[PDB]
Amino acid sequence: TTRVVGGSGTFDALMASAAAHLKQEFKEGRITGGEYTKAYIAIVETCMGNATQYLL
Amino acid sequence: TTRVVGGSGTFDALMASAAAHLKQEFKEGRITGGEYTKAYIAIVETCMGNATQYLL
Amino acid sequence: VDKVIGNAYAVVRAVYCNLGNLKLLYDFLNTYGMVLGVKSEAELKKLNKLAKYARVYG
Amino acid sequence: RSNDPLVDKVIGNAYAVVRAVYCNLGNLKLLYDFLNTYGMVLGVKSEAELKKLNKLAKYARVYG
Amino acid sequence: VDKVIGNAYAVVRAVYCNLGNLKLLYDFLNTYGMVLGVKSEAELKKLNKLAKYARVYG
Amino acid sequence: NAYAVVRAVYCNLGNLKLLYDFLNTYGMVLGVKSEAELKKLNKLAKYA
Amino acid sequence: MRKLSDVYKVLALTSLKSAGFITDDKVNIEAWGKPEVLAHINEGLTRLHSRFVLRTNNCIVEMKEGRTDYPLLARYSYERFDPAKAPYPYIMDTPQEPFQEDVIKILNVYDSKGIRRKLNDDHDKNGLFTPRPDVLQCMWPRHFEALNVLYQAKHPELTGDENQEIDLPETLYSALENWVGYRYHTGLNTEGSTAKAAEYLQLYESICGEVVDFDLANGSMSNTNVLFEKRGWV
Amino acid sequence: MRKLSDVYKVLALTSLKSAGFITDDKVNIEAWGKPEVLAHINEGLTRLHSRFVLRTNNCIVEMKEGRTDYPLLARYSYERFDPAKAPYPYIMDTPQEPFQEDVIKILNVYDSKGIRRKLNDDHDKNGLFTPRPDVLQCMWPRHFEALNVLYQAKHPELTGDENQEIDLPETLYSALENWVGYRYHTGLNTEGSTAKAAEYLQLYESICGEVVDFDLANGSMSNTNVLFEKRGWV
Amino acid sequence: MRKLSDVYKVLALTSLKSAGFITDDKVNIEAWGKPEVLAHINEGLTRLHSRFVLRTNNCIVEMKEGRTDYPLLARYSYERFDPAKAPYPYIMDTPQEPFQEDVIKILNVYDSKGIRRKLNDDHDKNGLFTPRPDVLQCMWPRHFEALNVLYQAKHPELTGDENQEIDLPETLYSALENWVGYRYHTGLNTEGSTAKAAEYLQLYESICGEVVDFDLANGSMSNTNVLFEKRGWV
Amino acid sequence: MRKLSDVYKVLALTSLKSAGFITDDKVNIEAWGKPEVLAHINEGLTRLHSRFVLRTNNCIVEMKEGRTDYPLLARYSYERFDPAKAPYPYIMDTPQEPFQEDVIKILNVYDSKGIRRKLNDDHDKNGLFTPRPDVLQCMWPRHFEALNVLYQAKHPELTGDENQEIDLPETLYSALENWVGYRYHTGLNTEGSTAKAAEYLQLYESICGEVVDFDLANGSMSNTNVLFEKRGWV
Amino acid sequence: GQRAYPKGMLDTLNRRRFEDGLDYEYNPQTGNPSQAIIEHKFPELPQSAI
Amino acid sequence: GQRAYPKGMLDTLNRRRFEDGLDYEYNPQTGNPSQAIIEHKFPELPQSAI
Repeated sequence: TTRVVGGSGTFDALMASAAAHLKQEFKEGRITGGEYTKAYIAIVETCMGNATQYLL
Repeated sequence: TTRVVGGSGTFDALMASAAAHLKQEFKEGRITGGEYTKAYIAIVETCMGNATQYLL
Repeated sequence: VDKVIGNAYAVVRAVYCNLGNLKLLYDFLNTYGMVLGVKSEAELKKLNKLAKYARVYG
Repeated sequence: RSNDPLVDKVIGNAYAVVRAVYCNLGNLKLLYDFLNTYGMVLGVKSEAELKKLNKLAKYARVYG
Repeated sequence: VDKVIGNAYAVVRAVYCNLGNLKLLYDFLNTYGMVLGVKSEAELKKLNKLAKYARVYG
Repeated sequence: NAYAVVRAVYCNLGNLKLLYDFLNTYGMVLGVKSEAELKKLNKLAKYA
Repeated sequence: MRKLSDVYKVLALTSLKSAGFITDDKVNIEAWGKPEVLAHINEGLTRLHSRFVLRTNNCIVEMKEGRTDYPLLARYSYERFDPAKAPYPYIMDTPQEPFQEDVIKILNVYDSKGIRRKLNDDHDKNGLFTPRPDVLQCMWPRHFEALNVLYQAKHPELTGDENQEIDLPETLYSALENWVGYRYHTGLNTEGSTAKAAEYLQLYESICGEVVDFDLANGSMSNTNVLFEKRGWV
Repeated sequence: MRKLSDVYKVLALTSLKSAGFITDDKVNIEAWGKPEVLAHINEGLTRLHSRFVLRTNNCIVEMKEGRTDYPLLARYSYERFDPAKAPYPYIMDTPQEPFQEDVIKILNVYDSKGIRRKLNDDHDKNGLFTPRPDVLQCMWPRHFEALNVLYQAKHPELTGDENQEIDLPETLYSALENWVGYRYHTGLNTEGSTAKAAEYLQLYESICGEVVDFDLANGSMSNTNVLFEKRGWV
Repeated sequence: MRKLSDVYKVLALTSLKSAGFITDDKVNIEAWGKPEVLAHINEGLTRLHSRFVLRTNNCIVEMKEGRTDYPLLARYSYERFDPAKAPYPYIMDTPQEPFQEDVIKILNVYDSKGIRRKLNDDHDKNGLFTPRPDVLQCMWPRHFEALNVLYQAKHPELTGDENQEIDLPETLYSALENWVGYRYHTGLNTEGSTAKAAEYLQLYESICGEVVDFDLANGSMSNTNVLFEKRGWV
Repeated sequence: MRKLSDVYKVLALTSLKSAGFITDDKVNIEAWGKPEVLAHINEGLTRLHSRFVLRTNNCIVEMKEGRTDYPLLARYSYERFDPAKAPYPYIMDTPQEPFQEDVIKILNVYDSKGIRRKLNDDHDKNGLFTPRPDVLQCMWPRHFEALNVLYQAKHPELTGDENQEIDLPETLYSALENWVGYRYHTGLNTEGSTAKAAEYLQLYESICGEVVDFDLANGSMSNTNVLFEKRGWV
Repeated sequence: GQRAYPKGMLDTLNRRRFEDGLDYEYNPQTGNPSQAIIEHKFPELPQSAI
Repeated sequence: GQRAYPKGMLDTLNRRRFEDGLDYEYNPQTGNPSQAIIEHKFPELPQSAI
């Protein structure tokens, strides 16, 4: 992680691609703002775990 | 992940193929819009885990 | 004046009481062949169904 | 006993025209009375309608 | 004075009772061709619909 | 009938406006051909 | 008297704040959900204009001989005459205030002579029955007649123009927002959004209850007891 | 008086918003679920036109000698005569307003002479029994007779044409949507959709209760007490 | 008066929407579950025609000497005489309206002379006992007699032809669907389907309660008090 | 009489303390959510000025001949005359106190002669009906007249200037904050924020109940019984 | 003689029917139009004064 | 003769109608305008004094 959102790391890339895959719904209805953020927040554990696996 | 929905990565491909496999129901009834999105959101953990396994 | 049996019903009844005279007029139109004058083809097309003979004044 | 709401409903905004006319019934009557005196020039199309004028015609201008 | 049938309704009725005189004035304007004088083109453009003949005093 | 009077006035509203404008626009050219009667014209008589 | 453009903005900040179509400046609604929101405001005003007597309007209906049933639609009016669906116009409206087809309930109809005619009275010649809410059945179209029909009205339909002005009491705008929120949040079919729709809908009743518990919509009525002197009772 | 095309759009934005067949522009319904939605609107209007007295119509029924049972169907009418299933036509309708087979309940039938004939009166010669809701059993078909039958009516059947106009009060459109939503969401047999169907159906009753708690559908009735003078009571 | 073909389609869109046998066009039912659905409509109409008095029909029963028990079956009729199970025909029906074996409850039987005969009156010579609902026990078959038997009736049995027309009030079609849904969803024995069957069955009662709370099935009855003048009481 | 700038700061410390747009100094609100907060204060004051009678103001309305309906908008005033939407101005306001379009409910209107005219009295010539809350229908515009219209008022609209002063009782500022918190926290659609919105909204009622349980907003009224001497009663 | 109608019982035109003599229809869920719709009367003189 | 109005029953102008004779409309949820809106009267003389 480059310690910045949308950085040039692997944690950032995965964590900014999951949000870019959920914003495709939020910007087309089908979920309110609150639901989208909750999904985004509950992904940090998965992205961080999978970023280390990919990096190493 | 290419940090964009429907990208040229493995996370994107798996995450945009599961949604393309659930939209086959949503566009034929059998589920409302809300149920489809909830299924799509709860797949990110599985797709991210299986994309890293496939890539490496 | 304002009729008690209804304004339009008075007209309808008045037409009804004169059906016999209108029946005689319709019969005379129907049986005795009639020739009529017409200005153009559109007016000729707009003729009644008992008009057998016509004349187009060009 | 006031029928003013009817005027507001029907002639509400354009009531100014009616008021302006009402203030000028005397002027309109005077205009009509002077108009009947034929003390003016009247425009006529072609010579044909020149004959078709009142015994009191005093001027005329024919176009064509 | 303050009319009981309404202040504006009195005016409307007064105009109504004088429609015949206004009808004569309108008829005289309409049938007898009128020529009028005008200062400019804008005022000429702002003429009524029964004004057939005009004259622009430049 | 108040409605009849009001409707009769309203249906003739355009003609009333036309007459009032013609009274205000009053510019009919009057032929005199004589200074005496031209001086004896009314105050509203322009154009001669 | 606010404008539909302002209603879009105030909706984007209070009720539809988490909605997807909220633009990046947060002070407007994107051009893809505007038909949806406009279809919710129109229903919102219709409900609010139905419970409370907010707009009482009267449109006079001239009598045409031979016609007894007099639908109060806009196709029969004068300024909006539709020759394809109406034989002759019989309603009367001015160009500045045309008929807007906004009759919810007909309340009291007078005549051209000043005689009040009862409504839905089986045993009452001189009575105008209404066979359906937006109609009128006069059984004797007398000569030279007309009918000032006082009726409950709804807000004129919002076409979509962002310069159309909205006639709502300022105290009832906190209830129109809570009904747009209900309609929007209840269609997503998600558990989180559905539970929010109920809260917004229940708040609509709470505000619509405080408006009627303080006479802010002119619901309480008092009249002089004219019946007293008529029945005798010196 | 809205159109079925407009009803499709307003349904697509409020009730059937999460439905699958909503087109990409979100302002219409796809051509594969339209038969389904149309079959829900038709049932929706039938229920609404059944509780409230929304459409009261009368169709005159001429007497044909030898026939006592007079079904009020559309096959026996004049403009829609069906020679294959009806021997002779006896109802009377004009071409502009043909009989639409829309009788729910028969309320009051008069005669060609003005004599009111009672309904379902066992001991009452001069009484027209109805052996089934859409029938009529006159036991004495006298010469030169007819019967103006005032009956509760339903909305004429919506064939599917997107230019057919819908006769519903503007205040009751928030209840037709909540019934289409119920019918649609209850057929998916999913736990999430079923729980939404109950909410939409219960809201149908709530709106149908507010319409009857404010007399927006003309349900309250008052009549002159003509019985008083007849029973004596000077 | 809809047709069984239309009932199949309307069932496929509202009640049996998630059912398996729904064809690919969604507007019909596959040819393997049609016997099942038809066996549910027939039961559905029987229940609806049992609670409400929807079809009151009378079939005259001629007297044959030596026979006292007169079962009102279709094998004893004239147009449907079955020589293998009936010795002689004694009911009377026309070819256009044959007896359809549709007696649920017998209500009132008159005679060939006009004398009303009481039903189930132990101490009443001139009384026709019914030892079982679809029978009749006249204890004195007099010469030249007949019996117009007014009885509650059920809808004639739906054989399966898709051109047979269904006699149901338009307001009660939202209850027939909710009973077909109950019967279908309750047989799958799955927890999800069973819980839906209860909802559909309870909705059947709710609609069957609104029909009886508004007199849409002609349940309320008023009659002239002819007893008053007979007991004296000048 | 605080200022909108101070209201921003006091809101940032008590109600909107966990809000995102709180600046780094914690004593102000960022320039991206200020339209949102301002749209919540304006609604907040409108609700508070609706329940309690907080601002009673009177604006005189001159009579113009030919006009009976007199909307009390700001386009018809003198200092804010809008020639595009108003033919002539008839309200009267001074430059220092212009009309602010802030009529919620009209309470009592006097005349230019001192004669009180009743409101909404069907049988009362000399009565000014209000066909919609912000209008006035005088049926006889007599010469040389005017109408001091005492009405309930709302706070003048807060444009957004940080130097506009707010007219609220100091004891009711703990309720305006609890309503801004409700509006803000209820739009995030998150479970944590929604549950906080209910607490803030319920506290709004609790404070609005303590203000009315101690007469801090001048709600209790006592008047001399002038009716006593008029009805006789020596 | 100061009748006090409850706020919500009699809707519009159903109170105009009431204030004209005609039979009216009231919402049952609000109460009873014999214990609500109070017709205020003279108070009862205390026995102490007499 | 000291009428005690409950705090919340009669809103603004619905108490001005009450204090003028005209028919008023009251909020049902607050109570009943025959047991509330108390018209205080003379107390009842104890039998002990007499």
